[PDB]
Amino acid sequence: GEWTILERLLEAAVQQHSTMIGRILLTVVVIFRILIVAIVGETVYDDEQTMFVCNTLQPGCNQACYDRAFPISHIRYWVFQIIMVCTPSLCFITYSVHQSSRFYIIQVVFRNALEIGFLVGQYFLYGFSVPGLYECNRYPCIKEVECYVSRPTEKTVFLVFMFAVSGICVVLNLAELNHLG
Amino acid sequence: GEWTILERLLEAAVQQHSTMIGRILLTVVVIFRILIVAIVGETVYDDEQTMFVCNTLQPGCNQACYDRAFPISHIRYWVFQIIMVCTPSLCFITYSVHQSSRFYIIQVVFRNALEIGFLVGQYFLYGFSVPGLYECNRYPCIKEVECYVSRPTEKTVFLVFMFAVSGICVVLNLAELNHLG
Amino acid sequence: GEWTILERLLEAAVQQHSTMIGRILLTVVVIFRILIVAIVGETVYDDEQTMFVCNTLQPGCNQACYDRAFPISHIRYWVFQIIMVCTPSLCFITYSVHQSSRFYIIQVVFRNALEIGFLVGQYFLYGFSVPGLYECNRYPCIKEVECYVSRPTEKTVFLVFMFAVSGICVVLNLAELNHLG
Amino acid sequence: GEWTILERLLEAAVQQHSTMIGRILLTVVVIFRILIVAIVGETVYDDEQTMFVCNTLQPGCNQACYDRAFPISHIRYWVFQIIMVCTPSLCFITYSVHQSSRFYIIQVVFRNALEIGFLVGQYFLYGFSVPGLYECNRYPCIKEVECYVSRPTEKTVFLVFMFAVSGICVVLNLAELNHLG
Amino acid sequence: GEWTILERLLEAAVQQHSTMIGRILLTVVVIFRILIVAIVGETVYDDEQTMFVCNTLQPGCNQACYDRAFPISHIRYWVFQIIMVCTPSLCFITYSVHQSSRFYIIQVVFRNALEIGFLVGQYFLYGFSVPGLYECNRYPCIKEVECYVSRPTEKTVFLVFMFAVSGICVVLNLAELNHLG
Amino acid sequence: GEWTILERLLEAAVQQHSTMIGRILLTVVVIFRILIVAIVGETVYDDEQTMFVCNTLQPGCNQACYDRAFPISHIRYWVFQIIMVCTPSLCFITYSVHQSSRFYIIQVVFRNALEIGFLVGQYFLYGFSVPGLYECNRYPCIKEVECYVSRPTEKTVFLVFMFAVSGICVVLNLAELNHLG
Amino acid sequence: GEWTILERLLEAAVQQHSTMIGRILLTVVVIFRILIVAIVGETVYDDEQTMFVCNTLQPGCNQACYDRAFPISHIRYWVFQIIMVCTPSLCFITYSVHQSSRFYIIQVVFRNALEIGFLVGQYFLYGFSVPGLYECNRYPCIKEVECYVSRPTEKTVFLVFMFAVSGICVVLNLAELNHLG
Amino acid sequence: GEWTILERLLEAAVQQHSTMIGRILLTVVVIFRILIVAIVGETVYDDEQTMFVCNTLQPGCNQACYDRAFPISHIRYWVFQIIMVCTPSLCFITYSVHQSSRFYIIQVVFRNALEIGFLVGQYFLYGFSVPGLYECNRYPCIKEVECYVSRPTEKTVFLVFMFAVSGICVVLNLAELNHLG
Amino acid sequence: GEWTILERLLEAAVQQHSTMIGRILLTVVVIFRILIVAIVGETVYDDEQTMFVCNTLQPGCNQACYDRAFPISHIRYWVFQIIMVCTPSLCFITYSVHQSSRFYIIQVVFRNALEIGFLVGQYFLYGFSVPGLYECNRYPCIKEVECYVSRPTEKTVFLVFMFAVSGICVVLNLAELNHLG
Amino acid sequence: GEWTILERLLEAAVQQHSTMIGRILLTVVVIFRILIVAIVGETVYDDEQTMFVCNTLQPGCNQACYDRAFPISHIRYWVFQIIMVCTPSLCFITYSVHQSSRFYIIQVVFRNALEIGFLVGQYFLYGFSVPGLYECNRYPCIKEVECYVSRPTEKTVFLVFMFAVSGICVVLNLAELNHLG
Amino acid sequence: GEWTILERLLEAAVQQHSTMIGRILLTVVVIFRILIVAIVGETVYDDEQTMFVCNTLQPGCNQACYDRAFPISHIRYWVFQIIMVCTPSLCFITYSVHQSSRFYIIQVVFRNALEIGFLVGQYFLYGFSVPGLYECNRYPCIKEVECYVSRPTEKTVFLVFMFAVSGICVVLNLAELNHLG
Repeated sequence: GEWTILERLLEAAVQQHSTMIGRILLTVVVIFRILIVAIVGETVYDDEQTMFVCNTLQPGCNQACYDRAFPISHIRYWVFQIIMVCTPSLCFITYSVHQSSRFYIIQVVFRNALEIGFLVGQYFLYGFSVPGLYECNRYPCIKEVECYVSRPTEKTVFLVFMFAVSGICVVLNLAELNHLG
Repeated sequence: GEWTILERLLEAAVQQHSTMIGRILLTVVVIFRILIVAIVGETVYDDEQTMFVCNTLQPGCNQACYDRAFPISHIRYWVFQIIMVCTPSLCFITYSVHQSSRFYIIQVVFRNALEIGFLVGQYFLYGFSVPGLYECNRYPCIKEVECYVSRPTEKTVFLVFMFAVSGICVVLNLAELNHLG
Repeated sequence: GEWTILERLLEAAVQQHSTMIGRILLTVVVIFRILIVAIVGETVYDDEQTMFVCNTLQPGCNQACYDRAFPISHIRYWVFQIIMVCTPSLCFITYSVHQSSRFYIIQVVFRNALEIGFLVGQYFLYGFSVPGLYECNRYPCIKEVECYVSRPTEKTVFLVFMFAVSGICVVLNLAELNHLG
Repeated sequence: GEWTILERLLEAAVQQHSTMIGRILLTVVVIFRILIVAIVGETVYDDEQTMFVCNTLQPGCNQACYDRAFPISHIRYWVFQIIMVCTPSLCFITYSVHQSSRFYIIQVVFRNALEIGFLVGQYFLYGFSVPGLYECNRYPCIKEVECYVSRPTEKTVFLVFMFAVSGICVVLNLAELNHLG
Repeated sequence: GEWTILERLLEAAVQQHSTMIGRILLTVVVIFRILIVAIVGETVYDDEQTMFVCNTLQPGCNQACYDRAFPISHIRYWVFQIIMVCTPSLCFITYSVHQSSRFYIIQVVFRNALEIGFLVGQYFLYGFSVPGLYECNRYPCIKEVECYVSRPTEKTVFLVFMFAVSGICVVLNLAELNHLG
Repeated sequence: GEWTILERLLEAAVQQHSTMIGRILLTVVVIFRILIVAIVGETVYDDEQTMFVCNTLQPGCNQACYDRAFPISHIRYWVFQIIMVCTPSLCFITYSVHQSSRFYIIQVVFRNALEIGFLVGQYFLYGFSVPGLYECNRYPCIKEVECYVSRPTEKTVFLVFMFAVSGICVVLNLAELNHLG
Repeated sequence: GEWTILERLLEAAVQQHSTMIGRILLTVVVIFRILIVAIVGETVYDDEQTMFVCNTLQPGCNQACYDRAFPISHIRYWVFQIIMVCTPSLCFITYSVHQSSRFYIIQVVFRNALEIGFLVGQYFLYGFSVPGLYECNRYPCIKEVECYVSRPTEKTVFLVFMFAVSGICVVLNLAELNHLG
Repeated sequence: GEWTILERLLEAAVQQHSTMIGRILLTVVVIFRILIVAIVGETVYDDEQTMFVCNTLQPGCNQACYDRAFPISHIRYWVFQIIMVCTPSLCFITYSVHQSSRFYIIQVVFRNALEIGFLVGQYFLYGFSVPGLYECNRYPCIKEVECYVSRPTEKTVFLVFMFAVSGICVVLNLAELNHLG
Repeated sequence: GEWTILERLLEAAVQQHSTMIGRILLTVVVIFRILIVAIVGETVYDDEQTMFVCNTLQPGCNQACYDRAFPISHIRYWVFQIIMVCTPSLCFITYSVHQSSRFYIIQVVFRNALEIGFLVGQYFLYGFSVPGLYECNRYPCIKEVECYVSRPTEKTVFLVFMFAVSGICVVLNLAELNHLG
Repeated sequence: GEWTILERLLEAAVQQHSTMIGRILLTVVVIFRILIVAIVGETVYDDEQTMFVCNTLQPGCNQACYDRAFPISHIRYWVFQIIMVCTPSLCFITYSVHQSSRFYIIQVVFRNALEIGFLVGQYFLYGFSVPGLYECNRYPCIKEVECYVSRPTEKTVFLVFMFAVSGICVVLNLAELNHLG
Repeated sequence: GEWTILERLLEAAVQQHSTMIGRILLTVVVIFRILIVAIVGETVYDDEQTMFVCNTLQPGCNQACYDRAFPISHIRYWVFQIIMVCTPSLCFITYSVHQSSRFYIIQVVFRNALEIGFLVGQYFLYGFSVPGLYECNRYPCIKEVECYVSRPTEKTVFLVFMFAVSGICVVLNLAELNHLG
């Protein structure tokens, strides 16, 4: 979508005083999250429902089994996570005009809570792999039927990579949280 | 669409004197509404009519039942709401060149009325969930037929999130309205 | 399309002296016409001919009945109207370099004539609603056949909204015309 | 396509001394040609071959009859004409750095020749209307078959409008040519 | 694609001292190559494989005969040629920071070699016309089958135009090469 | 995708002191990798799964055999490689604000390791050619079936070109590594 | 069907005393009616509903329009007529065992009434020709549609032939009725 | 089927002494029942399930609604009735070899009971007409659907004719029953 | 059909006194006409309309062009001819019971007239060959279309054979007519 | 099939001395078994596999589930039973020519054993009803699928009727077996 | 077809005096030709054109290639041969009534000529095998295409068997011809 609005909002939010860990965390967020989702990830999840098939003759069973197997797309969860993680750093724009280190501590606390919450939610929603087969027993499908997934190896690679990057950002958040004391 | 024109119009409209509540409300509007609709929401409602199916052989029944089940798309209602809510803040551009706190009070009154109107209209148009089945008895369909919806869980998540954000902005509007007295 | 070229052309054309009514009219044109057509209206008329169906087996009858029912799309009529209405305000760029209130009066007269002409043409071309059924008796169709329309409720809402906005701009044009005398 | 490169090239080419007729001609070219082709015309010719059908069972006859009926699309002829017409005004950029009214006369002569050539070529290639039926007797089609066209009324409106605008620019070119003597 | 990055790279590479022939060559390259490929040529080759058909029932024969008839698309060959031709002029950016007429001679020699190489390669790859029929005897097709091409007249016009423009740039390159001696 | 964000990030990262080999390497990376992937390569891999066919009647065998034959698309591997290779040069932005030749040596070591790793991984993932046939024995396919690939000659040309460019950048990296000693 | 049962029933019913006209009538009935219907007519009306088509997409309209156009098949009307006409001659078997010229007169009266009734009914049911087109406005068909008939020339020949034979048998019946007085 | 076996069985069963009413009843049974069912009725009910259609996409709903609308075919009910009615007259063959008017009375009583039972059962199973539409709400059909019948006018004619013939045979049976006393 | 009824009718009609030519003619009629039509010819014309195809998409054009190309099937014309030719020999059954050489002369005259009439009608209806292509310009077909015939070589062989046999029977009829004088 | 050969074989086998029970049993066998199977039952089981459908996309699953649900057709089991039951009565033809009450006792014993064996086998093979749904888990079907049966009510009526008739013949066989002692 | 008419004609033609070789030849003709063609051969050639397929998309190419590969069906050639071979033995019926060993010699000469002619014609028409593939280059087929045959092994067995039987009958005919001298 419109990633340049977020770019220009983030350029005015990086004028805040930050520590070494905070700048390393912003570098990891800018490179390993925004550039990869905004360039590479969009096209992978383009034909997810078009190339999703089930072995049946029942109308409406493809929609039911696709919605049951993929309640939320990976790419939209990652975009929402990117937006939510950068919110505490975007509240500096609002806070600066109010004055024209307590805020920094509050930002660190909120950022750690968001990073851990999203990492745990990513583990519970998806897991670690995307298999190539699905078993569906949802109405209007008759008993259990079998369905086939589009590009499962290339979505397992994104899941593993994203989980690794989120774990890195969680470690840096806890490092800075310990640094403040 | 062309969100950068709205961005440049909003950059020239935030030069007005504002209170703390007004800046918190603008931050919530910029982050939780514009960035999410302009980046995430567009692709969700892309194959809404393509992946909408009904169990019939009657030509024209898909068009009738899709138009009866989704009179207006969620994404267009939200974009229209975003445009209408920011209108009182966009009338500052016109008002400033006229002079080259009564206006602020009028803006607050109009903004509260718009936020409450859109929140109530969102409740009456859609509700709180998007089910995965629809029952249709509209011409040219013969008696009642059953139709299936595309991505219902992922549209229920957007409805609930948008309702929560609109309720937050309504609370901030009433807070500032009480603040003025 | 390329709406930023029109934005940059309109930024250099709003440097002209204007009255209160002229600035209110420019605000209505910028917000209620350009931002809505350039963001919301494009996707509504995307599958107009793809999701247009007729109850027949005759090749070429869909093309004939779609062209007979929708001679010109609504969105292109509105874009052309937007371009034509802003032409008198775009002739200021050409007129300013010539000198390096008669022009203002001529602009007001032409703008009123264009606004009234387009409003009447919109009434005669389309009407007030888009029905969900069409009756077609055009070659190569055999006698009369029935055809079904895509998203009729959501195109009736745009027609009614656009007619209301055009009536507002006509009232403001006649207000300024009376103001000059 | 990339219309902003042409916009930035044309901003550096309008720094040349020009007469009243030359500025009126540039205004007509900028508004009635570039803004309409770059915004409105692209989507009209999008499903020209997808929604082109013939009444036959012969493979390859649709491709043959579409290529015989529309050798070159209208939109590409107009874009090429726009590029070629503005070339003499784009040679000022090259000529200015050479010096760091003979050129103006040469430009006027070439511009008149190009405008008349393109107007006559548009008359011979297309005509004045786009009919809704076509008769085809090209291999691999068996004898003569009948084919149906997509959006013929809306392409007749563009042809008539473009011919009117090109005639206006030809009249202004001959006016300036007579003015120089 | 992203033609504005190439535009901004070329704006910083035209600050080099150049002769009259070198500026005429840059004008021909900018207008007759970049503006035409980046605006007009992209849509012509959009449905090249979708609207390519063969008269057979064998699965996989369309892919084999399309790959045998069009090993590389015209538009990608032209884009690669545009990028490669402008490389010697893009090495000025790297060379200028090194110093903070031998280079000019080396650039002219390399540019002439590239222009002649691409012109000869275009002659050997494609020829002068795109016919509307193809004869294919490639596996998995059974013996020889016949295939039909999409928009052959409109691709013959581009081939002839591009060959003419490349011949013009070759003549200007040899003119400057003779000028240096 | 959004290549202009990477362009603006790379403009602020080329302000570092560099040697002759480092500037030649940056020129090769900017021209032969970024401009080609961001302009030419995107459209080649657009219909890779749509135009992938197998000779069977089994539902779900196309998805299984496409995922087994192309675990990761070439274009996404190249984009990821481009992002990862430029990371050491993007850590200069973070390092510069820390101070407001050891870093240069560390950057060279990491850049050499990344270039060699990606070149070897490209050899093991893909090879040197893309054949036009595939043999598949993956569930749900019955025993072994044969599948056909889309545009194999035009993807072999990209593989060979990309391998040549990566070998050039590896040679320049080892040249600079030897230069430092 | 089982025509040999009727043959053996008719062999035992021709043992009655008869006049010259009665034997000529039995010869015409045996040859021109039974042998033609039982050998030639069965295959003509075999694909009457299979090869009956209408120009519509409405399910169930073929059944409605075939039943409206051909309420009773010609061949079954003729077989029923053959059975009914020979009934008075088959009542001799029952009457002969009762005795083990009044009956003959009663038979002649009944046979004349049956022959005239069937000839008039054949005129009112069918007419004189079977056209090749039909116009249908029966539910579930939408307004009027057009339908096409199978073998109309070959069913017109049977209608004309059967009407001629029935008129011959009516003339012979009235000849014998006058003969008795 | 094999009607000649029944013919030869009935030839050996008509050697019994009979009254006038019994011979008139045998004549009505032989002519109006056996000859019509064995010649005319077989082909009418040939495509009853092939030309039975319902307006749905559900597999198995045609079988369910055809079995619910026509539990037993008319032609098989009539053949079974013909076989059962002639059984008392076929018990004479068995009774005659036993001896090598009490039996006649028992036969008359049983024949009257069978004729009345079959006439009442025909009224309760079918009725008096075969409509051209059916409403079905049987599993697996979703709610109620509408189905269309093949040749309804020509099956109404057979029902009415068969009911008239059965009423005639019932009147003759009661006449003979009264005759015996 | 029921050829055994005609066999048993012909066994009782060959008891008439006949000459040598009359017995040779009856032998040719029995062998070369009845045995070939009743055994071989029925299956040839079984899929005449099922395997008749035309190159069009127009509903109802197959029925129109089949009825125009084959107004009456060959096999039914031959069966009717066989029945009509043997009628004078079947009038002996009726004439013999009347008496319980003038008749023979009348029979010969009528038989000669029938044989010559049918031979000439066969020449005018069909000709001498059945081609494999047909050109049709009958409604609802659009202009002229081309249609393909089923088993044309095997129907040309029957036409030539039947014409030869009919010419033989005509020569024998004229031989006997001359013999009588 | 050829039921007249069995009729003529049974006419020469009923010349044996028999008791009252044996003649009643032969009457029940001739009427309630042979006439019903040879006339009525053949057409019921004609489209058993054509109108058998399953809800799947797997090739070969219809054949597997039809063979699993109906291992042997009812009509062929009944025909085989009819042939086997009448064998002891057909051994009289062979035994009579050998001589040109011990045999009668042996025949009764064998006939009782066959009747009881077939009745028990009919109970174990089929049961008492034919349901309208079937559940299938046979290869190549994926897990369990559901299949639909053709004419289940009309096959339940035949099963119940045949079981009743076979029970009657078993009672008569045991009556005669007790009679002999 | 009607083989019983030929049976009854042959029963009245075997009353002629014959030698040992003539009776052995009649036994071979009756058993190895008539019983096999009239029982076994009819069903083999039932789906010859239905199960004949070609690898093309051209309408009408199946009819052309089937008629070119099988100009006359095997079964009809054999039936015609059977009828023609038995003609000399059927002329005895006509010759016997003329008298109420010269004829026998003439019959033997004609029978030998017919047997040898048909055997040679069978060799030239068909050959010795029926292959499973066919190569067709007949209009409307494009160049050469490949077609597949139904039941080729089972038609090769009939060809070889029929050729062996015809050779046996030719040897017996020459044996009797030599016997007469």
